[PDB]
Amino acid sequence: NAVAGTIREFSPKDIESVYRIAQTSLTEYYTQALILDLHREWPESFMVYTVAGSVVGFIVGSKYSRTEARILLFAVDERFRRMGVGSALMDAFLSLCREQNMLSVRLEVRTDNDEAIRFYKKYGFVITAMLPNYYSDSSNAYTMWRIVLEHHH
Ligand SMILES: CC(=O)SCCNC(=O)CCNC(=O)[C@H](O)C(C)(C)COP(=O)(O)OP(=O)(O)OC[C@H]1O[C@@H](n2cnc3c(N)ncnc32)[C@H](O)[C@@H]1OP(=O)(O)O
Repeated sequence: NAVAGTIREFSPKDIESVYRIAQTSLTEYYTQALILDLHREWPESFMVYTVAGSVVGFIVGSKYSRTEARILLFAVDERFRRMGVGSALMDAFLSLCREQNMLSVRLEVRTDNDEAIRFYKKYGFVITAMLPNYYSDSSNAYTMWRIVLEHHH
């Protein structure tokens, strides 16, 4: 309870913060209005990790299919990386999927991006395809995937 910094849900009021983290963490470009737009489609999934009322990371998703969710933007501020924030947000994203009966979740990541590729592999994600000339700068992308449902013995 005493942990400093909790997960809340994005507000149009946080845009400059998120727009700043995305500029400085993602090679693909995202205008503020586009991010504000990605909100509208699945707002409840746009969540931020807040630390002394400063957004230090955010995730945001769409419903690709009635039951498959997709992760559109995921980023955490350099100065807070490895804090374990993005694990908060993924934990939270998955919980929300569990809640709205989304049975699996996909995403697309750059191929070169080893740092994240692991992060997701830590969370159970796996590679299913490679998307040729996917990004605007003509590099490729791995599509990663996992079921939501978990069991331990
Ligand atoms: C779909 C899209 O939008 S693409 C997403 C954009 N990709 C990015 O790189 C955005 C900027 N970077 C990130 O957001 C990083 O992936 C982060 C910040 C989420 C990872 O760090 P944080 O969220 O602050 O801490 P987090 O709890 O996520 O650490 C993740 C865990 O995965 C593993 N991990 C994280 N980074 C790495 C790495 N570079 N190499 C190997 N393993 C790693 C670690 O085991 C770590 O847990 P532990 O080190 O505490 O055991």
